[PDB]
Amino acid sequence: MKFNPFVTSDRSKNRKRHFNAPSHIRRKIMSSPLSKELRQKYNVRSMPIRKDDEVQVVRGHYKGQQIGKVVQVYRKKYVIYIERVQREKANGTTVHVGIHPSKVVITRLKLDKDRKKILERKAKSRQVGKEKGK
Amino acid sequence: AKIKARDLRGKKKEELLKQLDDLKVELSQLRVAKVTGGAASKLSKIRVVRKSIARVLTVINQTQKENLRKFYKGKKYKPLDLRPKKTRAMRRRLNKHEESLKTKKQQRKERLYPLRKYAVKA
Amino acid sequence: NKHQIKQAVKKLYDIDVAKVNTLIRPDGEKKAYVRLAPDYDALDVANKIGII
Amino acid sequence: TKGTSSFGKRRNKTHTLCRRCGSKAYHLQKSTCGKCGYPAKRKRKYNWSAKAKRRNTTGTGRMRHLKIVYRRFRHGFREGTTPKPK
Amino acid sequence: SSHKTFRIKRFLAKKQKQNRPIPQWIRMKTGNKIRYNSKRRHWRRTKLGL
RNA sequence: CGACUCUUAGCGGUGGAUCACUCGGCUCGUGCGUCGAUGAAGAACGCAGCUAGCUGCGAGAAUUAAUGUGAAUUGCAGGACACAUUGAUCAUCGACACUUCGAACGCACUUGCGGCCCCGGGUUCCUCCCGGGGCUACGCCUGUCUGAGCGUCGCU
RNA sequence: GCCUUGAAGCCUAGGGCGCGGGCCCGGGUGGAGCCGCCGCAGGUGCAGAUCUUGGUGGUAGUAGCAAAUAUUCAAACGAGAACUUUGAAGGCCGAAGUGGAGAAGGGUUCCAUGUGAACAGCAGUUGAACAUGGGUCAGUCGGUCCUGAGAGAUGGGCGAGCGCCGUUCCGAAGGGACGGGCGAUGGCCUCCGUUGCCCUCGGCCGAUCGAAAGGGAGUCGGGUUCAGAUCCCCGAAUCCGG
RNA sequence: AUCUAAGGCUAAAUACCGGCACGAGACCGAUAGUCAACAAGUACCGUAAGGGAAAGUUGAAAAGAACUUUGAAGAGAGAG
RNA sequence: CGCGACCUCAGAUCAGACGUGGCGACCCGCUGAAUUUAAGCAUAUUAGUCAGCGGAGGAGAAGAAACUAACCAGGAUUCCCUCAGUAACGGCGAGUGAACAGGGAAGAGCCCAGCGCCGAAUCCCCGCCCCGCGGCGGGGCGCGGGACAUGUGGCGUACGGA
Ligand SMILES: [Mg+2]
Ligand SMILES: [Mg+2]
Ligand SMILES: [Mg+2]
Ligand SMILES: [Mg+2]
Ligand SMILES: [Mg+2]
Ligand SMILES: [Mg+2]
Ligand SMILES: [Mg+2]
Ligand SMILES: [Mg+2]
Ligand SMILES: [Mg+2]
Ligand SMILES: [Mg+2]
Ligand SMILES: [Mg+2]
Ligand SMILES: [Mg+2]
Ligand SMILES: [Mg+2]
Ligand SMILES: [Mg+2]
Ligand SMILES: [Mg+2]
Ligand SMILES: [Mg+2]
Ligand SMILES: [Mg+2]
Ligand SMILES: [Mg+2]
Ligand SMILES: [Mg+2]
Ligand SMILES: [Mg+2]
Ligand SMILES: [Mg+2]
Ligand SMILES: [Mg+2]
Ligand SMILES: [Mg+2]
Ligand SMILES: [Mg+2]
Ligand SMILES: [Mg+2]
Ligand SMILES: [Mg+2]
Ligand SMILES: [Mg+2]
Ligand SMILES: [Mg+2]
Ligand SMILES: [Mg+2]
Ligand SMILES: [Mg+2]
Ligand SMILES: [Mg+2]
Ligand SMILES: [Mg+2]
Ligand SMILES: [Mg+2]
Ligand SMILES: [Mg+2]
Ligand SMILES: [Zn+2]
Repeated sequence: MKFNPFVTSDRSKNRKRHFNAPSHIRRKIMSSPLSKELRQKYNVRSMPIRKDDEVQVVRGHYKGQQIGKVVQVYRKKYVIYIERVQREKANGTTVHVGIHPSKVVITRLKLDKDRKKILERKAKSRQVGKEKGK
Repeated sequence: AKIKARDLRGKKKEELLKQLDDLKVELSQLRVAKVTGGAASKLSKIRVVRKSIARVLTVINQTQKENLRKFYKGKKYKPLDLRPKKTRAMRRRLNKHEESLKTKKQQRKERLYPLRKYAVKA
Repeated sequence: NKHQIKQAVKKLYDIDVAKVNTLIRPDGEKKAYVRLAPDYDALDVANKIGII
Repeated sequence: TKGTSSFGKRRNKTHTLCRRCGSKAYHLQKSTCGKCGYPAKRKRKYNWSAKAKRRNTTGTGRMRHLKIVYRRFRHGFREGTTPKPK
Repeated sequence: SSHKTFRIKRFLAKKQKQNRPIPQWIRMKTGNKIRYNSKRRHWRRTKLGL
């Protein structure tokens, strides 16, 4: 249950903030989980997604274990574009198909300076969380 | 192609003005191309050049202002573009020293008869 | 006005000028017709500007 | 003769655009607006029309100076400084 | 009226530019509802405020 | 057998009711309680590669710098961005800049007329012409400067 | 408790109940929520109110498309011609015109190319419609200047007060200038203006506004555009100021 | 019996249909509720003061009907 | 026949400050009605109310008795409950209409002038040195200007007191 009186718990206000958020927030909302292996090694559960991450699809028509990469992150509509998932149009031209990132599993990352930094803060937060709860 | 203010802070008046001119020249040229028919590549630069100019002109006025206020510092009278800028009302108040002035009679009373710390039932 | 205009072209395109005439279009944009001294040719100068 | 034909002599304008108000009321012979009272310093504003007030108020156009005053109060009208460099 | 003034001439000019049709690339954006202008004006009908 | 008129049902039309949804209102309460001559409120005109409106902004004009974040914006284009020179886009907001009217302030509302000092062509002040910059409102307070009076006296 | 193995709502020559208010089943459509019991509460049940808002009928393929003498033959473009265009013939306006130019007002309606949805109360290959582009050039043409009937600030007066009266009326009302003297002034301080005075003459008599037909110096001919000319080009002049 | 005018200053307990931020509801649910759920004090009427609207919903995703054929085209039969 | 003065009085693009206008829900001061009720109407009521003109703050105003009372007496102002639909007003008709005392929220008191003493013992502006500078202050030296005796500062205001 909730106890704090300075935030909302109201249907209309959640939706309004969601459908009118700026981009530096849509990044977090457009987060996606990891696989079991990566969780174990890094001791983390979720990262925001990027443009050369390797991913699977879990739910829908295009689920299966075929693995692909990310191509384009159309935040304005809360979707992403994978390389092989695509359909033919009337003319005989292939085009991509958007899918929400909650429905995908990341298998390989795209690391760099900032993204290593980000993982470490998540690790230490959970670490003291376990050691102090326990 | 790139212009960064971080590079330009240390340079001088005249070099910046020379660099300023080359930009405006390039701007007049591109507008000619725009009208006679031009090309996509040369139209997607008109935005770039406009912003580059604003950088330069911005740097000039920042350092220019910041030598003047250093010059007038420590003086009774100074221009109005350098005085503090708040509400009119806040400019028609008392100076934080004129607030804490008291007559001798008020002072003397406070010395002899102040509030003393106490308690009861004990 | 006409004096400003005259000096500007002399300072830009490195040229000399007899006279000018002005009007204001219905779009609100002002326009000039500038005649050069006979020493100078306009087809010449127009290509330096890069215009035909 | 007081109808259709008397509406053919209309070629002589009475009102014209104000210089403070934007609207079209500046009486030429008499030199007053009729919605702003221009040549007077004080604005025509009567309290027997709520609607007539709420079309021109402090909250109607741009507010290109108050908009920042509200942003500056929220921190204490600070000035003369910068955040930490990098 | 052939003896205009400068204020009048700016005023008309804006209204003239402000009476053109709509671009077609606007019809394809995400959250577009706009089908046509419906703020246009035709000299022989719907005179001006002036 | 025919047309035509009437009744009922099935199907197709016209027109937009009911039903289900909702980035809107109304009502109550909590906290704070801030405009401007250092030029407000409001008005006008303008600014996008492709742009009319709404929105945002002011000739540095769909935004500059500076911090926080950390790989996009997107209807089409074209290019940039190397994210271990560092730094795309977003948000914030402490520096800089902020057209014409308007209490509106050189005199007047046609954008018409001027006056003073300074720089640069006008030559090398010497005066006419051009550009450019700074001043040029009403009332009022303290003090300075020059002044008026068969006002009250003193003095030679 | 019911439910994507199908909720609400809607239709129904179907089966049935209750004196009635009303309800339960069956079939079709449709696509996401809904009901029964005990208590609570209310913006709670329509045939009307020359009711309010929206929509649809008979009337009715009706009344009508009649003020101002008038059309015809052929050819061309074109899917396509009573109405466009070219030619020819017959006719009207009849110089106080159905002609050629302008003020007030309108404001891109102007000019070319293309189109034939809509509009042009029939039609249209046309359009003052729709779309895309282009177009207004001045020392001498007008404004700007002057004042007119008149409007309107200052001083003054009055008024609870925003303010009102009034325009020479209860005002130290012009910074107006000038010949002379005085020291200075930068230019070769010659000649000057000058910031400064001592002198020196000073009336005016009321700020300001007010007419694109009143008053107000001076430009004419020829040629040139899809569209502009006393403005552009050619050629001959002239006013003002220094 | 009770006060000492014709001079002056002062916080707290109180008010708040405009403003800046926040939360909540036995409320209305597109002819209702703000006139204004949408480019609304907009379009538009008026010489001016002023008056002042109508207008919500494709679908999970445009995958928004390629190609054939009749017709001047609009509209159609097929296919998807 | 120039200077000191004020009866006094004007001027300056003189040096340095200031005021004007806008919003206006709550606040302060003036001005100020008619529908309507009375089953008619003229006093009354509607109403010190709408409209109107001014002036502000984050609250404003009021405010530390020229009081209430008649008690074995309380003791600034402001809000709440109650006193009270009362005492009183009134074509005594329709209609209007408070205060004290009691119980609570909160709670804080103080300056001048005039009498009277102190070598005006007092204030502003320019100049120079040093700290501090973005709510322009402090300390020191100028036979540097000025306001003030037609009255500046210290002691002291009825709590009765000094
Ligand atoms: Mg004292
Ligand atoms: Mg001209
Ligand atoms: Mg008409
Ligand atoms: Mg519907
Ligand atoms: Mg659904
Ligand atoms: Mg209800
Ligand atoms: Mg009812
Ligand atoms: Mg009915
Ligand atoms: Mg009935
Ligand atoms: Mg007939
Ligand atoms: Mg006829
Ligand atoms: Mg003609
Ligand atoms: Mg004619
Ligand atoms: Mg005309
Ligand atoms: Mg027709
Ligand atoms: Mg035509
Ligand atoms: Mg005049
Ligand atoms: Mg004339
Ligand atoms: Mg008192
Ligand atoms: Mg007080
Ligand atoms: Mg609706
Ligand atoms: Mg509905
Ligand atoms: Mg509505
Ligand atoms: Mg005021
Ligand atoms: Mg009566
Ligand atoms: Mg009656
Ligand atoms: Mg009566
Ligand atoms: Mg009364
Ligand atoms: Mg009132
Ligand atoms: Mg007070
Ligand atoms: Mg009782
Ligand atoms: Mg009463
Ligand atoms: Mg009491
Ligand atoms: Mg208590
Ligand atoms: Zn006006």
